Amino acid sequence: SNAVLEVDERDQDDEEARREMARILKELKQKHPEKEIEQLIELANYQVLSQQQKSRA
Repeated sequence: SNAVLEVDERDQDDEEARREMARILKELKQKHPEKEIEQLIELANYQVLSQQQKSRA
């Protein structure tokens, strides 16, 4: 028998996380030329923090 099992654990990668942050920053900088560097770092960190969310380390 093989038996099917499911895990409730998630893994994080440096290549997938770096490509995701580079896609949101390149799309807001090329589309929104009237936005400053302060508004780009505040909306980028607030979007990845609200989607993943951290309570305990």
